[PDB]
Amino acid sequence: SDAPPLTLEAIKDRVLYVLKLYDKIDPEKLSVNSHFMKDLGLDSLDQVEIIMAMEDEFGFEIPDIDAEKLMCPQEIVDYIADKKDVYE
Amino acid sequence: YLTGFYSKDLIIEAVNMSYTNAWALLMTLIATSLTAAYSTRIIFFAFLGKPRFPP
Amino acid sequence: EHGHSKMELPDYKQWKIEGTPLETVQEKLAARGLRDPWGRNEAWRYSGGFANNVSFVGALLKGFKWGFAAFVVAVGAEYYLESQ
Amino acid sequence: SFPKYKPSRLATLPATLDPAEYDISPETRKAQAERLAIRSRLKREYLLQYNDPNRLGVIEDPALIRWTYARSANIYPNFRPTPKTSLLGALFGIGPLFFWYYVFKTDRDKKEKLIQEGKLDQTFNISY
Amino acid sequence: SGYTPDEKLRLQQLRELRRRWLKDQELSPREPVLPPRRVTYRHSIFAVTHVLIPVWIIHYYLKYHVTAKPYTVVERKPRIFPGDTILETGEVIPLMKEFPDQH
Amino acid sequence: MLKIIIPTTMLLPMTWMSKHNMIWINATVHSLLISLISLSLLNQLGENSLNFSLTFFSDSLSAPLLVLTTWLLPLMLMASQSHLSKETTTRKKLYITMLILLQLFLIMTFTATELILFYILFEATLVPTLIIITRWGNQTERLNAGLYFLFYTLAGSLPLLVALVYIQNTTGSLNFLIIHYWSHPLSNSWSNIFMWLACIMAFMVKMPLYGLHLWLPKAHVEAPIAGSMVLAAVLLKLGGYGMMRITTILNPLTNYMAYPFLMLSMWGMIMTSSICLRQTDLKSLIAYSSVSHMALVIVAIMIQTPWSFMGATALMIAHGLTSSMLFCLANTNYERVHSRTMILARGLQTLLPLMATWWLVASLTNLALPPSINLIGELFIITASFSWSNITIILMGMNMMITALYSLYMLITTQRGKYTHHINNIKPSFTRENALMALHILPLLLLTLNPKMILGPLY
Amino acid sequence: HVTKDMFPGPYPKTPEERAAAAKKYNMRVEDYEPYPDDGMGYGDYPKLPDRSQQERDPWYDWDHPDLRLNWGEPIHWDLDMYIRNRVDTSPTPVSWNTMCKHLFGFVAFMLFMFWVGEIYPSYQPVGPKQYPYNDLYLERGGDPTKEPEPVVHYEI
Amino acid sequence: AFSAPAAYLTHQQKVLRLYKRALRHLESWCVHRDKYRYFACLMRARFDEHKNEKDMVKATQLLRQAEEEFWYGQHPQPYIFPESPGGTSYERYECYKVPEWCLDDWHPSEKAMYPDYFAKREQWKRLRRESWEREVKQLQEETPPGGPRTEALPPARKEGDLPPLWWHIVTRPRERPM
Amino acid sequence: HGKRLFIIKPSGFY
Ligand SMILES: CCCCCCCCCCCCCCCCC[C@@H](O)O[C@H](CO[C@H](O)CCCCCCCCCCCCCCC)COP(=O)(O)OCC[N+](C)(C)C
Ligand SMILES: CCCCCCCCCCCCCCCCC[C@@H](O)O[C@H](CO[C@H](O)CCCCCCCCCCCCCCC)COP(=O)(O)OCC[N+](C)(C)C
Ligand SMILES: CCCCCCCC/C=C\CCCCCCCC(=O)O[C@H](COC(=O)CCCCCCC/C=C/CCCCCCCC)COP(=O)(O)OCCN
Ligand SMILES: CCCCCCCCCCCC(=O)SCCNC(=O)CCNC(=O)[C@H](O)C(C)(C)COP(=O)(O)O
Repeated sequence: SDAPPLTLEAIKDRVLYVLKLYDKIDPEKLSVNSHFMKDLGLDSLDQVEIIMAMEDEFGFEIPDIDAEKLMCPQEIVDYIADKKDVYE
Repeated sequence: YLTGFYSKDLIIEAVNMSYTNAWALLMTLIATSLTAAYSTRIIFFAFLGKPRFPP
Repeated sequence: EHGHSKMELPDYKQWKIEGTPLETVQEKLAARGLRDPWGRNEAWRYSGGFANNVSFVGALLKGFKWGFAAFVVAVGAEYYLESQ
Repeated sequence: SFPKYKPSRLATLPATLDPAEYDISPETRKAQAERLAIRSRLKREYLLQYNDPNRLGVIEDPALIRWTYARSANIYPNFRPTPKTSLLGALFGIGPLFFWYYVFKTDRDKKEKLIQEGKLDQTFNISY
Repeated sequence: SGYTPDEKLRLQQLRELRRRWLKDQELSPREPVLPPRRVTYRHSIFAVTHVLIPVWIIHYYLKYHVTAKPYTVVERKPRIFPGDTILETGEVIPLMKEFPDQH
Repeated sequence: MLKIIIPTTMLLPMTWMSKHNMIWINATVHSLLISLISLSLLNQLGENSLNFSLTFFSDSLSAPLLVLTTWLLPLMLMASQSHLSKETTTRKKLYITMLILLQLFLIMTFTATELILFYILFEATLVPTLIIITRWGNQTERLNAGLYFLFYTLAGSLPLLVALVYIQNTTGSLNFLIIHYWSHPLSNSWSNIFMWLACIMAFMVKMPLYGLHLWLPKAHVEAPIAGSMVLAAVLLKLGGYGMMRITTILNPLTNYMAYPFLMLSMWGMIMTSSICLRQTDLKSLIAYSSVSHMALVIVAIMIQTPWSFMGATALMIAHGLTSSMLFCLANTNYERVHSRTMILARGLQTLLPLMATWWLVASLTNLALPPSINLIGELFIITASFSWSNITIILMGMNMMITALYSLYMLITTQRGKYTHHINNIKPSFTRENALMALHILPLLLLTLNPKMILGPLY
Repeated sequence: HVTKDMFPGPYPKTPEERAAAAKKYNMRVEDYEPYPDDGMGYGDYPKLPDRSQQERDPWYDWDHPDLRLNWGEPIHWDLDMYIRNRVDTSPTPVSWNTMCKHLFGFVAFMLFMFWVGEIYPSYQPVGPKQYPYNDLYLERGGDPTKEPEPVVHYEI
Repeated sequence: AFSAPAAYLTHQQKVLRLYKRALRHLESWCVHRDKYRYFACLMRARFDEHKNEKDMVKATQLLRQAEEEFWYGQHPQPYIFPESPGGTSYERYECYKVPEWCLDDWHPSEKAMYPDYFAKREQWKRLRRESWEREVKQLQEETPPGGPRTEALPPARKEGDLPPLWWHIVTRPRERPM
Repeated sequence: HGKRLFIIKPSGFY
């Protein structure tokens, strides 16, 4: 396998990397605690597209009932860490 | 002049010149054509295009 | 001994649609009046060493040149040795 | 227009193509609420019985015991002799026996007749 | 849509407890303790205790026990061609009749 | 033979005067010692028999069954050691007394040079079994099971007594040697047909034949562990042994009187093999498997060819050992689970690996895997039935496929998969259970080296 | 530790009896439908949909994840039939009838064309092979004391 | 898996799920990235043209022919992630997950190794022993009469309190225990 | 790397 033990800061960096390449949102305004519907004015379909992008980038797929209620990068990071059992 | 040649070429040659069923002849020929086709599919889809794996 | 070296992700501003076949997609979407928000996200698949691709026939003859040179050398050596 | 998906016994109708949940009425919503309510009640009971540190055994499941009792020990007391049951019993319990008896009797009669005529070529048939 | 405040708080507390439990799963340097107690060369010994000894045993078994009984080991008779000589008798098989040889 | 019967009798005073905390040790040790003594009987000769005296004789058909009977008792004691922990000393001694009486009756039955003595002990083997089933049984259906087991057997075996006394009145002797030497053909008459039915039905009910097997699932499910093993291993072989002993006087009537029973068995093997697939219980599944195997043995005996008899004896011994092992494993699972349901406990291989190995070996042996004696008997019967008629191969192959299917279903449902979450009393397996499984399985893999010891007199 | 009332009972004609049974099986009164009162001994047991057990929601947090079951819920009469290890009724991309039609057509066409090709075989423009010694009579079966009719071969 | 479900799915949830499934199957059909992006943008365009419809009867009339069209062109062999309920490695490691309570049956000789781990284990067990007594009362006083209506559990409200029914969620074995 | 974990397994001593 030789898979490195991905950590919380690595997950956050990857999440922000994926988000900053989504040109619908400006990289400067976004923050780890920024919202999606209100702080960035993104559509529901747009949020689904972000969720699918993180799905493709991380190699594991999020169930719909849990994907439809993720609205901040911080809670996305927390969900991924809980899925992958990350200590720190 | 490879390992598969010394067997498969003789198989096809012997099959072509025996008092056998004709439908089996046609089926074998189409089968070897499709063998080449799916080998091409494997190579093209797994070694040629742009990368598609996770980052 | 494992893979612990503190890998650093590249800068996000490096990836651009320029020089990739994503221009055709962007242009045909703009002709009908839309844009692809995720265009840059996959630019890395066409940017680095992955930029150059090899055709199927060229892939098949992976070592044709070296093999042909060795074959010519061997044939010439056999010709000049057997003629004795 | 697209060709329609016709469901069968071994390929059921998908939930998305089903029309029951598109004709929504308040009583349907009430029914779904009651279903979720009883399911959550059962789940809460199970979780209360499941996380107890004092419990050191197997959580008895009334549904499993009821299913086993219905499958095994409740068949005869609810059985009644009816034309359908009687016909099915007679067929499935008698027909195969007589079918196989007829087949084997015919085969052995043919073999014995060939033996009597002597035209069987039983050479090397030492072990029997 | 989205998380309710109760859901957020419960998930946060569960995450904290889960991370504590996972961190507690780590093993310290002295955590694994084993009580000790006892009562070319590699290939050289390997070929002796794994190859040579089975050859010896099987050769003995075949030569002096299996071949003792009749017909246990039966060998296909070697092919005889025109021109060869037989060890047991010494006679020479006559050659062919000189078939016409062109090309 | 008395060198075997006398120590078995002395086991009773030995047990009854033992200390309160040492009955199991003494019983196990002396039962094992008795088994060693019984090993001497196995050296049969190609001639008639080992005619010990006017009352007991031993053949190469009786020797394997006798050795298995003497070997089973220590295993029964080790199996019963578990659930009798909270039992008073007197009741434990009574249990051991019942087991010893059962062994003594079986030992006296299997030799029994005279047919009336054979019948007397053959019915005497019914009282200790009924007491064991109806007394030390857990479920409330043990009473109905005991009634079924008693009456199904007795109704079939009562006409046998009349047939035997009639034969003695006409023939003049019931000694098996005289019966074999002075045998005369049975004419085709209604009276002779009913004599055939009376002499056969008593053994066919106990085997059991398909259609009269209703008592077996009840008796096997409701009985304690020791009763289950003694039913599946030895008590089922009484019918087949009696049938192979008594078919010597029913010729040539059998040549056409075997058709109903042959058809019933060759279809009931398929029916019970299919039944095993859809089962919510483990002990019931094993009981139906035993019914299928005994139906195959019935077919073999009714064919009446040397290969049939050899395969029948081999299958008898192999099925006895395999069914005893399977019942042992099911009991070990039930003791921890306390439910006796196949799908309630799952994924036990992750928690108990060695018991998973024992499960795999038992299932493979039940699956009739070569070169085990299970497949030896199976294949001999298959070849004999093929000689009887070329169409039997269809039924036999269908039975083989279904047998493999339900054996691997039993293995997979209980061993593979994800463990059940709400069970946290699966303690590590004791040394007693592992030793029990090892002592069950090792004799099978040892007998596969010397098949001639279990191939019967027609070897 | 289960009372007599909990156990399955005979099919009940009356609504009050029906209501009691539906409550016993932990399901809604109008969601409960017993098997028809035929000779077969189903009695008072709900006729759950024949929907399989592989296609239950795979993301729900079941009490038994492998079987996809919840503790206490009514159990299908044929659960051992549908355990994801056996027959499953998952909807398929192509309709069942068209699947059967296509498969049967392909197999029947293949068999018919194999028979047709057997009727019209394929060979080469050659005569039968010739073997020297009376068609190798001695090497095939033997019988040397019979002096078979000698077959001679035509040089061409 | 984590979140408790609702009694029903709203129209918005159905539309979002259909959108996700359609995009996934379109990606499966269009192997390459540029083609996938082009046709995904086209599908988004054809998906948002009825975004602002007001009446619900016509919206429910839609999303039915949409589902039929999806079922007709669903790529009968879609792409499934390896850990998904259809993937190649769905339950690969489910045979390595040994429950925590098994450690209570270890022999003392086996427990002699790893002493610190077992000390922390006893601490966790004591914590659970007190927390359960608090949680049962908290849940009893918090639930409405007549039984719970949804399977959502409340968080901890006091200071020393812990979330009800936490032991078997916190002590999951691992994602890849071995 | 010092990231050794504890492997929960049943008692293999017996
Ligand atoms: C290197 C050697 C390898 C082979 C070793 C083989 C050892 C075999 C030991 C096992 C023997 C099995 C028991 C056999 C019993 C059947 C025979 C027995 O009934 O014979 C009796 C005789 O039995 C012996 O006297 C006693 C043997 C009993 C003990 C066997 C050895 C092992 C016993 C172990 C017991 C426990 C040991 C201590 C544990 C703490 C009576 O004989 P009898 O009918 O008059 O003979 C008439 C013919 N005569 C006149 C020619 C004699
Ligand atoms: C249910 C679970 C299994 C239980 C056991 C099943 C096995 C019992 C079946 C009995 C075996 C066969 C019985 C009779 C066999 C003789 C052959 C006879 O049946 O065939 C014809 C006989 O014709 C008629 O069958 C006459 C008998 C008819 C009356 C018998 C009852 C038939 C149906 C009853 C079935 C009930 C079985 C279970 C009872 C509880 C041939 O006519 P014929 O050549 O001239 O006479 C031959 C005899 N001779 C030569 C001595 C003169
Ligand atoms: C699990 C339940 C099984 C029940 C088994 C019961 C059926 C057993 C078969 C019949 C038993 C009775 C047979 C009688 C005992 C044999 C004695 C004998 O052979 O003597 C005959 C006598 O034969 C008889 O008397 C038979 C009469 C039968 C009366 C009782 C009938 C019982 C039921 C009959 C049908 C059962 C058959 C199938 C049973 C299948 C199992 C249910 C010779 O008569 P003689 O006087 O010597 O004449 C010579 C001068 N010509
Ligand atoms: C290869 C497979 C091809 C499959 C093709 C599938 C069919 C494609 C065409 C589908 C047709 C439709 O759009 S069916 C149209 C269904 N009806 C409506 O959309 C009315 C109002 N829509 C909403 O309110 C939603 O929430 C929304 C605003 C979209 C998002 O809201 P968010 O703000 O919360 O993101």
